[PDB]
Amino acid sequence: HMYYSYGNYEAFARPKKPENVENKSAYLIGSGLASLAAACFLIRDGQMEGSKIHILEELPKGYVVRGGREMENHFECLWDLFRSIPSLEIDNASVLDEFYWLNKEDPNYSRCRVIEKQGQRLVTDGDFTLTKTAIKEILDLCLTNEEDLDDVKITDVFSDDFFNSNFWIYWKTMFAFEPWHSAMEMRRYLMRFLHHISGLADFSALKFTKYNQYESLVLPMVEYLKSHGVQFEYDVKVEDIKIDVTTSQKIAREILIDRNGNAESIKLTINDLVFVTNGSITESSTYGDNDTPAPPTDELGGSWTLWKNLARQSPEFGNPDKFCQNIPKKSWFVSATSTTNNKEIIDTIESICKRDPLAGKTVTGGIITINDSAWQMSFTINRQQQFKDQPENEISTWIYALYSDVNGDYIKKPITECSGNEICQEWLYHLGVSTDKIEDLAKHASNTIPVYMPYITSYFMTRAIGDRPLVVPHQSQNLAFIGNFAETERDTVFTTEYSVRTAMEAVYQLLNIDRGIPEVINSPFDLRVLMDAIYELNDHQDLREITKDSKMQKLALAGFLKKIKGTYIESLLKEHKLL
Amino acid sequence: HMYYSYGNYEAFARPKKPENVENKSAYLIGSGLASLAAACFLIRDGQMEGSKIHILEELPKMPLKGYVVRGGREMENHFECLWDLFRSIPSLEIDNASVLDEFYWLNKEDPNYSRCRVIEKQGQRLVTDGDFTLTKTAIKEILDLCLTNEEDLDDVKITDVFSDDFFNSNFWIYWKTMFAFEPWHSAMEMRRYLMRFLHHISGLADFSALKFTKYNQYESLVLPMVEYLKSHGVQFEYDVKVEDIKIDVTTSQKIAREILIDRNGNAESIKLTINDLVFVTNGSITESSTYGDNDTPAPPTDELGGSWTLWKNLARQSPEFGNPDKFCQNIPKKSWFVSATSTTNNKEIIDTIESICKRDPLAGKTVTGGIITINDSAWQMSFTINRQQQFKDQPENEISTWIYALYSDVNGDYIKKPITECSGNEICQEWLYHLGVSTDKIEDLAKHASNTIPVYMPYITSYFMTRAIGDRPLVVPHQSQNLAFIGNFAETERDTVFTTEYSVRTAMEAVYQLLNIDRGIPEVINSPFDLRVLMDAIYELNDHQDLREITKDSKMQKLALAGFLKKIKGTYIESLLKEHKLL
Repeated sequence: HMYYSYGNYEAFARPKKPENVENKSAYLIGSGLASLAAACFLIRDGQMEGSKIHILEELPKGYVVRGGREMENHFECLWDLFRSIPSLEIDNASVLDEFYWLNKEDPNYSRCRVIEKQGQRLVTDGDFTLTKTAIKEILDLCLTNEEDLDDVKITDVFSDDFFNSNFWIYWKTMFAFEPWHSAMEMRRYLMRFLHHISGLADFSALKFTKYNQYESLVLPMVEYLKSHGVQFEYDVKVEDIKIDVTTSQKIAREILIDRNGNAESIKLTINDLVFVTNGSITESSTYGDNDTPAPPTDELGGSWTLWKNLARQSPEFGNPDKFCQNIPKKSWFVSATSTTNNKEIIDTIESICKRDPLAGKTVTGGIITINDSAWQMSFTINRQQQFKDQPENEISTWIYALYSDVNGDYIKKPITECSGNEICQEWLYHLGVSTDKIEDLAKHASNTIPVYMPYITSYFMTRAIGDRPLVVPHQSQNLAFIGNFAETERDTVFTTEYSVRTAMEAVYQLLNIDRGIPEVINSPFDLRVLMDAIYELNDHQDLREITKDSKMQKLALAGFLKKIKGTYIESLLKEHKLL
Repeated sequence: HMYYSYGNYEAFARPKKPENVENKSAYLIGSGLASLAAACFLIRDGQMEGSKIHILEELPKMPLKGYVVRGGREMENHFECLWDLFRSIPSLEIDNASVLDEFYWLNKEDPNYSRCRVIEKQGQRLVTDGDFTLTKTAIKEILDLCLTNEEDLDDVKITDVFSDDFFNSNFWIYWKTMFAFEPWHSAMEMRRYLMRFLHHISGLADFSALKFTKYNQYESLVLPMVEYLKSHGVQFEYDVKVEDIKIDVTTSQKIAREILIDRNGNAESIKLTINDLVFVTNGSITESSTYGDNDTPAPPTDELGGSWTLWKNLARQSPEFGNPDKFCQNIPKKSWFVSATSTTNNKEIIDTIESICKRDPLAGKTVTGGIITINDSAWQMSFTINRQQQFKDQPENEISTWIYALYSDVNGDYIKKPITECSGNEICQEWLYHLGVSTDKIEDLAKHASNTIPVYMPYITSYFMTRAIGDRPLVVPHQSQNLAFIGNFAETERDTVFTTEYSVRTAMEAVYQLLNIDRGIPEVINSPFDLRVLMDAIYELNDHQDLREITKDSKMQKLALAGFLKKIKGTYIESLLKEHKLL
């Protein structure tokens, strides 16, 4: 009911109005990115009436920032969407226009990626330091079929050399991978972003919106949806969806909801579509303050309860317990936003990242990782300020720790027992600030808000094929699953692109929209990209240097070079620095 | 002064208004596709004032004896620059839709494909129609041509890189006729063609990758562009023959200073500053065209018109401006020269065509789906019938058939004369003979039941003449400040000439470079670098054979296959090879 494409013909073409869409409706369970994106596609490409689009939201109608909102040029579906969303900052421009010009005048890249020993730059910062053994494990994982990686951990496919490389430092912190996480997803990430392998260590491929995601992405979409008459319904808690799973069809029949404290039922026909964002990484989040830890919690909220209630109606609707249960207590739980106008802290950051944090341009250019921190802590300062109404002499630093059950190096407690100022203290210690100044700087010169998120690592938990429902399950007539717990080929979860892709594929499949959906970018199949990957993974070495200490490889290269000597193949390899 | 890109990010992004463009002007020499495309990019992306854009057209503000259709207007999905342009051009046929939208929907409603590609023996279908019949020697020659650096193919002919097996294959029949390649043409250009369209190799034999506009190109492409340009105030100036352009070539600059013209018979001069851009469509394949009618041949000619004279005048001002003589001189007399448009409402002719192409030519949908090649015709003649009618003023009971012949100095099989000596009706007679029409009816059906207009084009094969690097000027020559060359005689990497995409690409690259527009230009599609496309090509070129079938008759290959298959026996590589039918 859909097909994949690439290139400008399908990118620029508009689909015909889908058949019978005038008699159809749509219900979106949640107000997250994927739901908003699906509503936008329903308006723009489905041409469905806005009065027939119902966004069900459970909520009624210091600074806290969120990390992991990096973008790249090849977010193919996301840019298809946001070229149609008007900017709220520039007249007669799209969100993509604003994003595109901004990252041209202020291109992102890091001048200091890893620090250690209380503020010193890692001496090999920039290099991957992968042994030939570690490189082979990388390629061996990529050559493994995804079907053979059910429930396989990252530690099952990599050994000591890899986990000691600089590559693993960059990789695990920029993507928030834990050693026990899905090797299947690790493999997807390896192939998905291969075209940016030369920009991995210095973050030169990253692109950021001007403000936080809510200001720069959500609010423009909401304004677009509101200007098209989309129904935003609040105080709606979806408890279950009655689905008929027969030998021939899957049909959602009823949405069982609590609407403002009253038990209600939404009757559905085959023409009423339901889009379920199954699972949530932010559900059950708790907050502390400068003097209070964010209270740890294991509670299952509405999103996880609903997926469980859908999963007991068919195994084709996924297995939520693989993602929300048995999360190791070492996993990342706590993040913190530290806000300050203190010049000593701001100057300390400038001395490390080499940029004025208050200038309004790129600062750290992405996370700085403290390699020898017991918490495995990283921090980033985006373009300041990240909030429109924040004072111009303030910065807000985002901090997160990959290990939650280890005592800190300065605050000798696990991060889950730490207040905002205590997290700030441990961070300032690793910045190199004097231990006689750190306590007062955190307590009285800064405000740090910690957040405890039980499911923040849930996207990456070890999974088997079938644990995630297909975007449109087999024989589903009016039910779709979207978001980063839905299943689609090749693309990587924990990205905003995945939310937009699944939203797009859901709308196109359910309405049978006659336009191609852009395939995940073809970089793993591009010889030019694979050539660059070989060059970068070996830390800028020729094919001669790569094979110099291997008999079988040096022999095979010799016969290869003799065949390609006069040819376009050699010119290509030379152009990509492999010869 | 430009960069290449791919993907939706740069496709959907708009460039900032270029600096100081409000103080700049533009002159475009010609009214062909490239000139209009460059004017459209100047409006849309350069944001140059339309009143400051001047299109200089030589002819005053089609032969009256009959309809004339042009060939070589096939399109494909990966005309990346052309679709970038025409998504911005409003359709003249459909409200609230671009030229792309109309094109996109039409070719989905009525997808092009051929049900009869090659005929012989006066209307019988070729038995092996569909297969390439390429031997291992021929396939290896194709690969070895592609593995040859373009820098090593200066003036190399197609006959220099291929031997008997290839020229005896069905592949060469399909290839030489669909693209109008002659044996003495540029092997460098054939190499570009092989890699440029590799993603469509499975559709080469049945034309299933071709896409066509609803009407002839003037109606479907030119008029929508003209309406777009005129709605923005672009000046269309006629009766303007450009004789020369004075260019100051210095150590650090090349600046056009003066356009020497003949405006309505009066010698005139357009003074240029560095802020006045000049776009030259150097050379022309249609220049000096002559026309016959049903009773008169199109008179042969060797005359150079204004286009080739202008390029020659520019070429002697700098060696970086190309060598026009490589394309407009020494054209073999066997080369394709004559095309003919045969129009009829005769049921007998139309029924005969339907019996060959399997479709009703008057239904309004695809008819032949591309050219039908008459393989055993002495003229090496092909003909096509697009969706009918191709003209908005044409009667609904009429069809217009496009006919062309690759060999111009060989006696026909029924009209025993070279095509250059044949009137319109005589070309029609030879064509009707090869359709299987009874010889007792051919004369009456061609002379009285049909109207055929022959055209003689001395330079119709000029794009493909053997060339060396430097024969074509760069789109923007080194240090050129206000001068650009566009069209299918300008130089840009990888892309293939004799395509409408090449005209739009050069126009885009000229405007973007001269104005320093800060947006990516889509690279030529990356199919020769795509492992999935290369796997499909191996399968298709070997006529749908496994790697095991391909290597069964070999020792140095069956051995390597065994060792290769053992190393990949559980891996993602084997899955990919099975997915693309190589295993």
